[PDB]
Amino acid sequence: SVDEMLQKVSAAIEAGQNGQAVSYFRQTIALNIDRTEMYYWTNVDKNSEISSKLATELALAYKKNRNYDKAYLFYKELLQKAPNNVDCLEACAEMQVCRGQEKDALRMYEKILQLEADNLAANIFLGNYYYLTAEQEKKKLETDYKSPTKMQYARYRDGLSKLFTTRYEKARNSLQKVILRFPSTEAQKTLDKILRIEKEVN
Ligand SMILES: [Zn+2]
Ligand SMILES: [Zn+2]
Repeated sequence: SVDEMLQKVSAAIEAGQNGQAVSYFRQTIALNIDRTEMYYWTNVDKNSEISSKLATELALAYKKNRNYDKAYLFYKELLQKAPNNVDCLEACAEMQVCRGQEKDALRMYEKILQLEADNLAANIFLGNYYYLTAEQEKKKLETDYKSPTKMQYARYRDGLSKLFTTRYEKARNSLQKVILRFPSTEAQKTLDKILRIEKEVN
């Protein structure tokens, strides 16, 4: 039973054997994640070092189960203990993207860049975000134009220029920091496509 397993976790914590406490805690998540979650809120001392270990296991467990609401709750519980930790911010941001909170997820990634300019995780997401969002805007711009009048053609090419400097520029800035010291085929294949779109728009 899970209730018996949880007493071993409680005993291992009081005996100073944190290693086996986390091991039995991981096994209780497999048996019953709902009851284990309740044990964390009711019995675990939130001011101890072990608290963060137990919270991380529940966050990882809900993330694998596709329950993005619960995964966020626990990554947020970790984030309260260290608000400026880029790795803690990264974990919450990914769950907000999966839940559909696009705007709030965009904020957390931008906050990571403020704390660390060359952060690998934030620059990967944003580099792809701006490139993909600028690609759909470029298709909308071409579908409207493609009589025609040269005034409308001026407005068409100006849209391509404005969208490039505003959106594509931010995509390339993030993608260059990604391949600063760690090469990537996924990063370099996008940079040549941005370079291709640049010479067409002038
Ligand atoms: Zn991550
Ligand atoms: Zn760095």
